[PDB]
Amino acid sequence: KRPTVRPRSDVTHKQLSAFGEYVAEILPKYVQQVQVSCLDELEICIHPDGVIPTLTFLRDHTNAQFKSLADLTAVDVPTRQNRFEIVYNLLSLRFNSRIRVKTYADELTPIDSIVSVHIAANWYEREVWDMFGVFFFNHPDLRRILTDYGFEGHPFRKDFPLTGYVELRYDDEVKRVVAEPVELAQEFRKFDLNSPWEAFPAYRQPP
Amino acid sequence: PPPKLPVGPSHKLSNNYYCTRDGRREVVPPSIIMSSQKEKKAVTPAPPMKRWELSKDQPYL
Amino acid sequence: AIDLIAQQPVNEVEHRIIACDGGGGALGHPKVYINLDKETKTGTCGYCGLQFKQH
Amino acid sequence: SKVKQDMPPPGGYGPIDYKRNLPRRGLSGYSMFAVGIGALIFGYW
Amino acid sequence: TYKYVNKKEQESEVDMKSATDNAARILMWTELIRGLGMTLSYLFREPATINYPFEKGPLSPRFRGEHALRRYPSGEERCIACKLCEAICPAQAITIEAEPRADGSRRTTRYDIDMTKCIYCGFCQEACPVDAIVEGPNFEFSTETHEELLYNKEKLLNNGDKWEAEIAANIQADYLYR
Amino acid sequence: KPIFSRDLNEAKRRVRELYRAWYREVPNTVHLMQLDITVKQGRDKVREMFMKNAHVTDPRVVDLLVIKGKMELQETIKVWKQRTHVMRFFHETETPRPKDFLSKFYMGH
Amino acid sequence: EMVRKCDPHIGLLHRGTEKLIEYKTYLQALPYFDRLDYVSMMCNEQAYSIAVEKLLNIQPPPRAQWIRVLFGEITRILNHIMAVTTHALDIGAMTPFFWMFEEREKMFEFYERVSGARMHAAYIRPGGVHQDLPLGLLDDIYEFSKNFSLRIDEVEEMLTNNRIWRNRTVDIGVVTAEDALNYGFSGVMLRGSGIQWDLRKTQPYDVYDQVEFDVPIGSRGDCYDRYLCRVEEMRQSLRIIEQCLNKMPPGEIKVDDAKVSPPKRAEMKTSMESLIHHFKLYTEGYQVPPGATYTAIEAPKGEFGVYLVSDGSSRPYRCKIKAPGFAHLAGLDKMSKGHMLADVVAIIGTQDIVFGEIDR
Amino acid sequence: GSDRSRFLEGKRAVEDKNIGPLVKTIMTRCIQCTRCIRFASEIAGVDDLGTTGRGNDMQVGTYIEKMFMSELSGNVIDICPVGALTSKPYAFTARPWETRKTESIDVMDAVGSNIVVSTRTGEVMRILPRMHEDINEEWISDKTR
Amino acid sequence: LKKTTGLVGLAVCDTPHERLTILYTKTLDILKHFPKHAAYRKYTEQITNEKLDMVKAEPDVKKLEALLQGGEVEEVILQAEKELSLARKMLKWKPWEPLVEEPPANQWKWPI
Ligand SMILES: CCCCCCCCCCCCCCCCCC(=O)OC[C@H](COP(=O)(O)OCCN)OC(=O)CCCCCCCCCCCCCCCCC
Ligand code: SF4
Ligand code: SF4
Ligand code: SF4
Ligand code: SF4
Ligand SMILES: [Zn+2]
Repeated sequence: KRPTVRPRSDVTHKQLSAFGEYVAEILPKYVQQVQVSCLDELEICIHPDGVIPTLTFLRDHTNAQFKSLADLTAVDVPTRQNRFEIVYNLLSLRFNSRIRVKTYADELTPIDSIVSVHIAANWYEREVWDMFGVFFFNHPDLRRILTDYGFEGHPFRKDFPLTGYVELRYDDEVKRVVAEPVELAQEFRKFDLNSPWEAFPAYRQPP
Repeated sequence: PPPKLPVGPSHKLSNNYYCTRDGRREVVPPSIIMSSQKEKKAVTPAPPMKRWELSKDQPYL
Repeated sequence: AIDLIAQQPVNEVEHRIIACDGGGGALGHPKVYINLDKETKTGTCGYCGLQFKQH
Repeated sequence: SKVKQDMPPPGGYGPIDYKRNLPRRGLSGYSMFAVGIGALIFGYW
Repeated sequence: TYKYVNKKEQESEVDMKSATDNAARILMWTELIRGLGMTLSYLFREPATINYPFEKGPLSPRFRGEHALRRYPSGEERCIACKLCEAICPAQAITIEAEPRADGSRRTTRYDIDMTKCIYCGFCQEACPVDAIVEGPNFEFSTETHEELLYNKEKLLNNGDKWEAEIAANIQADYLYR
Repeated sequence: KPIFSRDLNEAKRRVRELYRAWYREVPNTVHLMQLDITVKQGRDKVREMFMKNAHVTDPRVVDLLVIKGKMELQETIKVWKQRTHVMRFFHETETPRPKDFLSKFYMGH
Repeated sequence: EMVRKCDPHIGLLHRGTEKLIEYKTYLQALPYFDRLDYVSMMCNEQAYSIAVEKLLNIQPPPRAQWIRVLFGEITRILNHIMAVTTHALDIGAMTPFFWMFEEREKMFEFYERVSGARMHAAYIRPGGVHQDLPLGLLDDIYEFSKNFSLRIDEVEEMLTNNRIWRNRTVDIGVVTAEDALNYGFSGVMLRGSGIQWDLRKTQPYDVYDQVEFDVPIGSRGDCYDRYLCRVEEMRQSLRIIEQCLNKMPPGEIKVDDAKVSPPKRAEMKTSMESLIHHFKLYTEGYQVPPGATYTAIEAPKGEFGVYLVSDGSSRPYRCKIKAPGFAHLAGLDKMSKGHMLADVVAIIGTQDIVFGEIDR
Repeated sequence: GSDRSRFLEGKRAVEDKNIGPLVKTIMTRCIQCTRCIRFASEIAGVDDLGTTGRGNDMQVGTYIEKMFMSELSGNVIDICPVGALTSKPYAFTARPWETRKTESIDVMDAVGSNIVVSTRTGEVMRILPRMHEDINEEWISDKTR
Repeated sequence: LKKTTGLVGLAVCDTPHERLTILYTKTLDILKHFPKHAAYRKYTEQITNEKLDMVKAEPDVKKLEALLQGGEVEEVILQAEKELSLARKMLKWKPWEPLVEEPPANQWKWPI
């Protein structure tokens, strides 16, 4: 057809939409939204209270045996009222398909811990707490996992500066690796490379 | 030896308008199905995966 | 640099406009055409600085 | 000037051996023990 | 398509010959002897090492190494302050400060590459529209002092002068692919 | 929609428990880490760190602070954090930068 | 000397790649991916390329697809050599490491000949590949492949049936199938214990759906089974390389959309529009349409994935990297229950963990 | 725009007139849009610039050798879309991605003209109009710029 | 009788038909206590009745597995147990209720 345009299929789109209605009506209490992307990836957005019910159902229900958790990502959009967006990616081997379950959280609004459901989350949620700062209830052992032992901050927050508030060096006076306020040599050079023109007119929001 | 490399499909002087092959501009927004803003049969995410067929090249190693 | 672009010839081209590459062909600089209608000076190629005259 | 680009040879490359070739050695067993027993008896005597 | 890698199949086959073979295997250390034989076989094979200082290994024309700034045959720095090299360098190692010349020409007055920040990626040499910045064949430029790894326009141009021949050859032999 | 403690009155109990724990731990740290500080210095620094967050009034933020402090105490009990990290609280290499305008006008801005 | 608890402390090699990427265009972020799993480079950058192509709604050209699969198999061989040989070196056996690193060096020579770098090539780029294979590289790959089988067979004659190796691995790190799935394992951490899963088969990408290759599966679920699985995977990689070499097609190597991939230098030097495209691509970069995706590949270790969120700018909005080994090193404790320090040292190897990817 | 070039001929070339110390005139890279002429005739009322000839060889410039100086002369650089008219001082002293862009006010003129004073790592590189409808209205003085 | 199941830790079941009938009947019993309108009740009853009918229909274990579409009959049994437990939990989670609280203004909006 077209050499430089990805091949387009509709069977998977249809099956994923049908399963979207499936889940949407099997869990009315929690599901707030459902969508299927042009990439054909099912995306169910649910109330945070419903993470445990939704994922337990998605793991156990015979028609949906989502027995693997690919990842527990978090995104940070600072304008919306709840900055943090938790994204549980799921895999089902029996039906050879993936799903995405999303919810929202704030600096002071924990999300239940799915460690009971998938033990694979034990470290993913620790990472989310370490970086974005979303607290998780009933996590068996919640700690920092990727940051410094005495670290103060939440690096993946958008507002957090890239280079942090502290740098380390060896001070031959005290004979220790001390911590000092950061002082770069050539500060990070941002670039203004956003063109004045709008590229993709499907997303032009009207007033 | 000095190579001479082939050209791509869109090395055409006619019928080569970019609007007829712009893959980027075909990305529509996601298709909502159920939204708070706005007897049936059981359905699976997709047809169940068949069973893998044991190979014949060297069946048992 | 300056002395080495100072020490060279001023090339002749019989046409009104002359194309410039770096001189390597496809190993030089993007082709640019310099117009040699001014007669009080010589056309200087922006990329490589070579100078052209009309005769 | 035709195109001269990296290509497999006409007719394709030769077949490749990509499978285990660990052989099975011929050594018996009764022989293995008989050699030892013969040596032991000789040394004993 | 799957193949079992270690599934035990038929078990009832017990024989006197099989049993004496198994006992010989256990007692005589047959498989261990076989491994020892393999090691000896290697002992009697030509070594794969190379006397490095007087015998450097092969490198292709695409090899990315110490940077250099090229010149035109007339002797002029190709650097026209594109600035694309600085814009594309993922690690932000290039620093350019350019000013108009006394000849009404565009040139660079501060061209610095921090070779302790460069990732040797080739994005500069491929985003240079006049083939000024290149990554020459050299791969031995270790220095004792850090400050000697912060390069400048001069050091780059002297590297270009030194390696112009090999840079020229590699570009000549590769430009068709690029 | 409280984190753990419903009210500030409930939260201060947890805060005081955390302080009890840190006070009881300081001797053990100073001894088993071979820090060159007096146990009094350690306890005073614990007090100072607690006081640094005294202004907070929101029950949920008090709870979050308690959680972070309890994690830090765990990190020190388990001796995961080393001396190089524990001493970082003391700011022993810092030279207090002046505060009055007459002098800051003189060092930069 | 019995291990009663394992508490893997990581983060000692975390350098905030996920946040750094958010500040760099889509082309300027590719080199990071070559460093996330420094053992298997081209597979990581293949994951990135497939994700960005998915968002761009463009398709790589056929020759680029075949080249990417070929070099992905070479990278899989590199990863399996590293895993097996370092595992053996830590367990005790040392000669196979030296034996096989010569072939690793030869594969590095191929890497360099094609990309100009012995690792961290950055060869695979969203759109296809940076440059076409230099003439003769297929011939050299054939010469290497036709012989690699004998070298792997020598390593096997060393390790496969040795009683010491069998005693040192067998019935160690035994993980049940359900427990593995729940723990989130992937790749051989799954196929070793009988689970019939392999993304290259189940959800093909590139041209993995045109080459026949078997997927080894283990029955016991222990270290010895997984070592056998890795060796068989190397053999199947040789199979796939043979097929790719025989079916390498002619044509372009990068998507012929000059608004995504750079135009050829001659075109840049003699075309106005091509020069504009070069300028903007290497300054601003492409503008990826808004969206989100989670691309997954069967990286030589497991299931390397990228969750990429784009807001229509030329820089990604969020790039979570799902590293295969994260869940594995999480499940270390479960695997190590009731084992000695030596058994644990063995167990860590089977995971085949690179902390570049673990830390991201 | 398209992705490729089907133009397989040579390109037009033009002479670079002298217009003064302020506005360098690399005229070959002119799209001949007459924004410069319209500004000269309307905003500044100087009536210097104009279009000569007909067809491709049409040239936008003073067909004598006048120097188009005005209190508003410098704005031609801003209005011209493609880099035909450029600033003699700011030649090749920076690139738009590099530079920082901070808004301020002009004090050189008593008018009150608003300004953007773009700087690139400690050095102010250029001064450019900042649109204020009432005061400036996208135009500043040559002195200020 | 199957000597082994490929999966590690999942052991062979001697009485697969009996175990399956038992589990499916238990699921169908626990479902009765859901509200008759529950989408979960409707769908799970359809599913369970289908599989129960297949088990009753086919004696041979190989053909039963092929009909069921679940790899090993032991895996299918395990899944039946999981479904039963899921029903037990659903009875208390009452997912059939209306939405708990609608999302904020543009919580699920993108690109922002
Ligand atoms: C006539 C009337 C009287 C007749 C009398 C007849 C007597 C017959 C006696 C035959 C027995 C010979 C003695 C053999 C001793 C070996 C003991 C043995 O059976 O092997 C044990 C062990 C194998 O391991 P494993 O599989 O665990 O065995 C137990 C299985 N449940 O084996 C091992 O320990 C191997 C692990 C250690 C490997 C060490 C590396 C050695 C490398 C090879 C050395 C070869 C040269 C040795 C000779 C040196 C001479 C100076
Ligand atoms: S290195 Fe190349 S692109 Fe960069 S300023 Fe010099 S000539 Fe221009
Ligand atoms: S090779 Fe890459 S990192 Fe190094 S200077 Fe060039 S663009 Fe920058
Ligand atoms: S404004 Fe610029 S592009 Fe337009 S006609 Fe004048 S010089 Fe040419
Ligand atoms: S940047 Fe614009 S005005 Fe300048 S040469 Fe390119 S196309 Fe012409
Ligand atoms: Zn020139």
